[PDB]
Amino acid sequence: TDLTDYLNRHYKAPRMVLAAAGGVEHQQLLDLAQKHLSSVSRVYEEDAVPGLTPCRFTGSEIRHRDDALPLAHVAIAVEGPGWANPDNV
Amino acid sequence: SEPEHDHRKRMGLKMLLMMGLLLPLTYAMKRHKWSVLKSRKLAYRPPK
Repeated sequence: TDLTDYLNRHYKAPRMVLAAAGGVEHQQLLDLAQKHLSSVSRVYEEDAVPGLTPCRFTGSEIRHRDDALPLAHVAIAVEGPGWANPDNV
Repeated sequence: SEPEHDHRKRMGLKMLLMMGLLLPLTYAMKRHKWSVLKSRKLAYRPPK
């Protein structure tokens, strides 16, 4: 039931990219998408649009001390800007 | 016996005002540099 609800809510039609790269042309791929991939969801089923909230980055430190391991892995990071910010480049 | 009384009390209230100014600064610095430690929660996950 949980997987059914997840596939009904998050596998909607306007959140899918059909991407093809290689020896294909766009007209045949568009005809195939019209034939096979038409009418995925086209519905929200509760009139409740799901969205995204900005998740805050907080400074903290997690130390998983386990001294029987041969090597130690440490990752230190700060907050990145995002996808749409050009300064990532 | 005390020709020093007025100047001693002058340095007394100067010391009192300076100490009351500079003690909460070091107190807040100590509270910051130990509140990095007092927020630490520890967990034990044995393999059972």
